[PDB]
Amino acid sequence: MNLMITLLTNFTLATLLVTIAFWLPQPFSMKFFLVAITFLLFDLEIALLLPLPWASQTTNLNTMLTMALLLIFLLAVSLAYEWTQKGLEW
Amino acid sequence: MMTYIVFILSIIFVMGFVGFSSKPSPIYGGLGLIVSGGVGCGIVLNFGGSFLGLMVFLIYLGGMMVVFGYTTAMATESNKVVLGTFITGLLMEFLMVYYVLKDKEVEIVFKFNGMGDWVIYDTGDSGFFSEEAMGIAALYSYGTWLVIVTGWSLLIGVVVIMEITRGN
Amino acid sequence: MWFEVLPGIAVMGVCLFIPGMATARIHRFSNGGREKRVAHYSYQWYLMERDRRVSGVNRYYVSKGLENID
Amino acid sequence: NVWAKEPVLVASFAIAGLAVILPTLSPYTKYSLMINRATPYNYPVPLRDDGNMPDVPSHPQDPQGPSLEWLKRL
Amino acid sequence: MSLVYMNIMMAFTVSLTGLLMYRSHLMSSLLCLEGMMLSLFILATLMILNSHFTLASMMPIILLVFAACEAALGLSLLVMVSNTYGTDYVQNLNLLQC
Amino acid sequence: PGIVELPSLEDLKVQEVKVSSSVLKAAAHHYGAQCDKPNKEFMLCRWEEKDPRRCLEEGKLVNQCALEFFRQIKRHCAEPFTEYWTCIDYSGLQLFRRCRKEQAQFDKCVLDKL
Amino acid sequence: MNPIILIIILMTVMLGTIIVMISTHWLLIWIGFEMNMLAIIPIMMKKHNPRATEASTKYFLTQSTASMLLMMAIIINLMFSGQWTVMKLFNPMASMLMTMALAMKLGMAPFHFWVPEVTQGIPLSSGLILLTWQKLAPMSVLYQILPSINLDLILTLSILSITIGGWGGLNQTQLRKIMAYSSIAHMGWMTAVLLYNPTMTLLNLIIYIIMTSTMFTLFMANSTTTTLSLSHTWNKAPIMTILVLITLLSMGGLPPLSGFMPKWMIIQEMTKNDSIILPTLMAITALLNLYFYMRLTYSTALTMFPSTNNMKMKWQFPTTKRMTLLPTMTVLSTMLLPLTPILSILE
Amino acid sequence: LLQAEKDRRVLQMLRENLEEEATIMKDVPGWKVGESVFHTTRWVTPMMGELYGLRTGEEILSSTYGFIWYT
Amino acid sequence: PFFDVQKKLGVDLDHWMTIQSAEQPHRIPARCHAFEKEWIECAHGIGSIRAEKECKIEFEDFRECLLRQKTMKRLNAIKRQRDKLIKEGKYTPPPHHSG
Amino acid sequence: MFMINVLTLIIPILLAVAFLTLVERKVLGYMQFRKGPNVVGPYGLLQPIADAIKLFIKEPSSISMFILAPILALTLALTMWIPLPMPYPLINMNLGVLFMLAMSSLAVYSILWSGWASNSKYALIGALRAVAQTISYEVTLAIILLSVLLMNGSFTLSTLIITQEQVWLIFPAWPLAMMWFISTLAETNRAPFDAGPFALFFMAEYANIIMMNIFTTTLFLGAFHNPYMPELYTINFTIKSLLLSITFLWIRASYPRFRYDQLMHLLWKNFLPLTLALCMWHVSLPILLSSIPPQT
Repeated sequence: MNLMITLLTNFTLATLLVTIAFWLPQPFSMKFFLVAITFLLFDLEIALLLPLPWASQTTNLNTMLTMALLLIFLLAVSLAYEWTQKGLEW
Repeated sequence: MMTYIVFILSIIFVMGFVGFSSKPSPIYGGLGLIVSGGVGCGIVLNFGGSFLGLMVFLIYLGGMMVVFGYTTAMATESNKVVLGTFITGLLMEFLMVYYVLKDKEVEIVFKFNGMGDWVIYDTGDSGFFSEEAMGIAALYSYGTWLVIVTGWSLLIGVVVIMEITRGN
Repeated sequence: MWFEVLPGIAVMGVCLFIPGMATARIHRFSNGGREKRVAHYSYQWYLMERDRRVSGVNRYYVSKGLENID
Repeated sequence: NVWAKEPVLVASFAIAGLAVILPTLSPYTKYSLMINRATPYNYPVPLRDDGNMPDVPSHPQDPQGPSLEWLKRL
Repeated sequence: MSLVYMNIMMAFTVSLTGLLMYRSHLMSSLLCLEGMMLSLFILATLMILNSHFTLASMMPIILLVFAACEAALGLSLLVMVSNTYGTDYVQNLNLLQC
Repeated sequence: PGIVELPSLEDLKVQEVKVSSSVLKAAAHHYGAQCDKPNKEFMLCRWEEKDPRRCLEEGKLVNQCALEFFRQIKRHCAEPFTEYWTCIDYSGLQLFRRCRKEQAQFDKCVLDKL
Repeated sequence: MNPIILIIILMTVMLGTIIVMISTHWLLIWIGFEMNMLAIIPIMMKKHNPRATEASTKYFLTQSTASMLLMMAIIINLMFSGQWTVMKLFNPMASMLMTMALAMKLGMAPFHFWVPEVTQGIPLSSGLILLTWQKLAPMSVLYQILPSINLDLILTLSILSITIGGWGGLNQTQLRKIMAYSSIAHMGWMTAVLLYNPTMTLLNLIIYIIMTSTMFTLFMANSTTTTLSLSHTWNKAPIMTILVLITLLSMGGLPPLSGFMPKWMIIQEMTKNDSIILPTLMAITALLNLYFYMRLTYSTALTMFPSTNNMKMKWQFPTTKRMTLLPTMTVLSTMLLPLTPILSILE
Repeated sequence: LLQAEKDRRVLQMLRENLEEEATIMKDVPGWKVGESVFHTTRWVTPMMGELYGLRTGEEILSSTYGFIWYT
Repeated sequence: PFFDVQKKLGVDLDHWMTIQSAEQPHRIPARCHAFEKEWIECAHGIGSIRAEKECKIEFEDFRECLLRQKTMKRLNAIKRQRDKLIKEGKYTPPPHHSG
Repeated sequence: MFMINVLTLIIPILLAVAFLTLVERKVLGYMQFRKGPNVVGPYGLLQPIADAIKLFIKEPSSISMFILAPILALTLALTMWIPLPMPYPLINMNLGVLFMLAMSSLAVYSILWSGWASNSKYALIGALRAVAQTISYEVTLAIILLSVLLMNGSFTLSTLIITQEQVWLIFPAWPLAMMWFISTLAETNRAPFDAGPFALFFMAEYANIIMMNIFTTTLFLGAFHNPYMPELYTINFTIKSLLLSITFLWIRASYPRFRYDQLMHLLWKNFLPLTLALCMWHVSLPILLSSIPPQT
């Protein structure tokens, strides 16, 4: 309720400022699309990666090391595949 | 200003899903789905709630509706049916709220105890390591097979996307 | 030179200084002089909760130390 | 040659190659494992005493059992 | 059961009806599939948190990354349709008749 | 189904350590060594039988042990132990590295006198 | 495409089916179905006509809503009795939505409209892989969840699938819609036995897959879409005629021929129950679907149509594909009547 | 030490609330008076509605949901 | 069908995700641990149908652990009778903080 | 009193933004060659107050979309100084860096909505490309943030401000920090990396800028935290944030805008292998130096 109250105050002051700001007068490109899906897939691999530092204290350090390097290596390999296959040209 | 804030936020959640299930213009739909995902994240962050909804808040509300609005803006661009279905969905919401409140139980095909419920809930037990965060801090010791097939399906999704969008 | 730009920079440096200093002022003012607790985990929440229970005044900062012994 | 055309690519492969190869050989991974093992999250249980076993020290100052000591001893 | 579970399932089935019956565009249909993804996510997450079933906490995040790449495949297909025609209507699919 | 049985109210009046939490963390270790020879009996009862309403008498025994321990530390050295726990008291989430010199003072107290 | 890329994608379709066959955890089943979908889309649209774009669009929408409905069934299962063991469910509602998820998955008569549409608008290789593997893998799921099925589900979906896949097929002159209607007919035969003795269903699965592989290799003898093209296959080659004859009547299932082993043993260990009206109705509709097989036979291998010059020009050249595995599957799909005691090879 | 105090407090609230379940339904028909729902007499941990009932707002909000939107 | 490569290769690489009563990552249980352990040890070496004949009691006990629906039913009946008696006029409430 | 905490948090940031406008105009003049503004008002402070007043006076879609773009931009600008530990942060979020990423994504939403409601195809394709180059750097920002807190254990960021007492964290990852700072330049939408109410839109932009400056100063360096006297820490922290903001001006006033395809080509094929290699080195290496940080 602390941060709910703060969030609500931000919303109310922003609406107050908007109402003061308002009341006082009164074909495409295919290359656009690949950027979005490239972001979407690398952002999903981000979503897998980023809870790593919570995990970084285990007793099976070798397994965590190997699968962590597997994840980043696959991310770089997908980058390498679109790199060799001219995936972001312009 | 009272106890049943989970039920209240769940009412706003059902409001949002109805508000884009009435098939609007798709950017009105994207607005409604952003509001729906925000209050669902609020709900899960109210059931404690430390991590996982906020984790997906980046992804589902940080990496999905952006791409939907993107591909809506570069594809294409009031009516009685949309507004009528919205009002009737709101009416079914109103009727289900009424049968929760002024009765004992509600059955669709279940039995739901009709009262706002903090129950069930933890009895203040000593975690000290924030249980769901260490649950997500699995997949990296025990999770051998799962991240292997997950990253593999990610790589196959990459090559599939580029091939369908004209490899090469 | 910079002889007429340090007024604006100084005033804006005060205007960035003020919320942290006011927040620390209010954190000390609203605890009887203590520091506000920070329970990241449920264990520190339970410890803080029994602390505010045994103060009697529903206010944990009092902390009733070594006086309800015997 | 190999360096002038794509320099940051070579530097990235170099630091990636050492970040793969170097976790094999190190004099410190056993220390990482022992430090990571010996930090008790949960509660180490008391047990019904023994079948007259020459282990499980009774007093928490009795030096029979397993001990972490090299934190002070580097 | 509870009170929250009935409302989340009601939201799910309304999202399912919005997925099934759909009038003019396909983007709104795939977007309702995304909403159904959200509903399954929230449902499984609140189940696992209320159980304190800490072990298989993989379910919600891996469910969502996978149904996310499902939506990525869908957006690729929809943009392919809108390339090879003018719009993304349910019309222009009237050929290849049964 | 079968109905439960509990001990009544006249079994659950045992005088409790009505001290705060900051001091209770501040005197942790020497409580862990001086007393707490019989609390592991309570812990063994609690793990081998996960039924409170069976093990509570060992809870009474550890209650009176801890009360005797705080009696012993109150009526003797140290009085600047009170300054020690109120020094660790205002330091947010509690660290043992911040208010350290008074911890060494309290330790010199307890090693000399007791 | 690259051949590297296709060997990777076929490896992933195989990987999805092996994960579905192999696991004891419901999330792995769902990921298997999804990965199978994800990889099976670019086997379609090997060309780039709008036919394949629309067909893959329809297949994607139906398949993805089936997968999300399956995940709904799993989540209901764990709202109830909570464990990830692939076994008996604990809700008739969960079993209901799960059977309807599979009925949208592999094609049953309420849910079957996408199958002829998607099989016409693609080349034959994509149709081959989709029919064979996409109808192989969810039968494993049914074999794992057989003890907790309301039989009215499988009964209704099975009977209705047999009769719809029968009655569709009298009008279609396109080869691929004929083959998809035959597919729904065998899905009815492969599903109605399931709550009685599933060894029958898995043997029927192996039979149907071998038959349909023979059929698509014979329609890859040259790229044919109507029946008229098969009359020209008569004029250019004599032995493709007699193999279309034998394999079409084995799809029909006559007792001297190996397509009768699915009907025969299933009627046997169906009526060692006392369902009799249901088997005899199923066998009457099995008589019905043989008609379009028979009119294809009458069109090409038995009568002879008028034909066209430049087939004179085609006489010189070899039909020099490699047939992938034609002869083994032919005489293993047709002459395998006297080995019905290889039923019990299975378990 | 805290575990012993927590045992005594939860047994105290259970005794209070079963005494008041015996009072609050003093004349209703049917109704055995102390029905555990289960079939095995073990120690259930209750579900924070029997630990905290009839409190009207203050302790239930500031003792269940207080931590989550606190800090 | 279903194969047993999970069994023959021996490494139970998926039987850790499956149920409770395993290596939860730091050794804590769930809420309904002992119910699951009792029901599993009820129906372990049993042929899944006389399990349904003779493990019904503990399985209902487990479902009442997980859902606690009957306990909520009793609790709601208590609260609605509390409401009707406090509306009708017996003990303007002392049952909290003043016994 | 908590409402007074709220008002002292979210009101003086607007005065901070206005005086940032005067500071950036003055210092960019003294870079270029310009006194000014020094005429209206003593040394130019009444001049920005009058700037905001005059822009409020003037008399200038789908009023739904037309209002919901700047309302979201400015409520992001308000909400996004919640967990920044000016020593006592306003809400002690147990995880806040993921909240930083999520609200950057919400800013992407705001720009896309205003571009859709602009309703003219040249502004539409311009806003589309700006969305793509805003979203193209939240990858790198996320992964560098991951590697810099992996050296420090937990998402809490108060543990981070503990751990930067010994060394400034700019030393044990300098190229990683440099690449994060270039990505902050990209996310702020300024040079080199590139209709109303412009007051609100402008305001949200500059508040996001000062947020990234303060988050840079907290994430990478700082001062020693005095027990029971945080005023000295606040002073040295604020002066470091201001020197980095002047450095941000100093980078502004000297470089041309990139070509857009050069920007994307540079991001992918120049940051993205180098960030990945540095991040896998910060994965594999603290397990090799006997040093994994204590998540508490």
